[PDB]
Amino acid sequence: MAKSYPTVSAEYSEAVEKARQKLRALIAEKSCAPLMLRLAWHSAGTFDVSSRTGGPFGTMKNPAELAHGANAGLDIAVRLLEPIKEEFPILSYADFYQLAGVVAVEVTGGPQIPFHPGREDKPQPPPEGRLPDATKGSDHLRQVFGKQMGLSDQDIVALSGGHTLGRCHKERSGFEGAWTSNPLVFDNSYFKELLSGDKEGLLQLPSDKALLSDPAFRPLVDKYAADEKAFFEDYKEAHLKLSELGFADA
Ligand code: HEM
Ligand SMILES: O=C1O[C@H]([C@@H](O)CO)C(O)=C1O
Ligand SMILES: O=C1O[C@H]([C@@H](O)CO)C(O)=C1O
Ligand SMILES: O=C1O[C@H]([C@@H](O)CO)C(O)=C1O
Ligand SMILES: O=C1O[C@H]([C@@H](O)CO)C(O)=C1O
Ligand code: NA
Repeated sequence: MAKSYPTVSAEYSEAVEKARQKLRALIAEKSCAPLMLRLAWHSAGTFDVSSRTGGPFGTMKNPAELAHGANAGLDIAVRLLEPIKEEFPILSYADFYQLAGVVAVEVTGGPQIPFHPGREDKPQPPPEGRLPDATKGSDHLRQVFGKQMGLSDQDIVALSGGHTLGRCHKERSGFEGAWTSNPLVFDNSYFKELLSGDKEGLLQLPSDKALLSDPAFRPLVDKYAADEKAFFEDYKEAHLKLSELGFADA
């Protein structure tokens, strides 16, 4: 009841469904689900509830936001998706990039995240610096996810599980390596790798390790490592909330 979703035309809804089908095909065919999940996350995760600036409002199309250090490489994602976007002029970029994130999770075997259309493309990007710093710990995670975005500790741990997809690149973030042995498979393996400690061929960031040492995050890591169904349920709820920050609030 925290949300009141806007009415969109039948043509808008038809475009969402046709774009979803094109995205499912392209993301599977080009093996780019991890980059697309990262695109959706960096689009949404800049929301600050205190000023209601940032969030999933299409601003990753803006070159000034693509130039933020944290967004290195997302210009590739924007360009890869533009041929599909050109076929759907009615859709906002805001909706389109969140739809791409939902599809990325689907095509890699993850849960079905509900999608509600109607986000506006806002003219101003957020200021640089809202997204979490990979070198910091649990206090910082709570400031970014909790105080800025308004998300819970459960949401922090579940969303960190998105690192089951993809890898770090030395030219993008400067970190290098995959968290899991199956970077195109959406499962609970990130939490299992965290619990087993570091191992050759896989990466863990300090921000990932902060989940193990924090007394509230650690029981969630344990739960998700043991119970993929519980992980998928909590991930679905958290991703839905993330994708709608600042959007359709009652
Ligand atoms: C919890 C705090 C987080 C931190 C510190 C963090 C940090 C990072 C860093 C440093 C990279 C590497 C970028 C590159 O070099 O290509 C990355 C990639 C990635 N992030 Fe996270 N991230 C966080 C949360 C999230 C969330 C909430 C999601 C989605 C639910 C997410 C999804 C991804 C994915 C899928 C990739 C791989 C991209 C690819 O392979 O191209 N991350 N993240
Ligand atoms: O997830 C990703 O997809 C592309 C490429 O690997 C496949 O298109 C890319 O550069 C990513 O980081
Ligand atoms: O501020 C930043 O955000 C990303 C990542 O830590 C959050 O996803 C990163 O590489 C930074 O420079
Ligand atoms: O296609 C392009 O790639 C470079 C840059 O994004 C590479 O990182 C850029 O300026 C182009 O327009
Ligand atoms: O190794 C670790 O990294 C985080 C934090 O120190 C990062 O700043 C932490 O809780 C771990 O035990
Ligand atoms: Na994986």
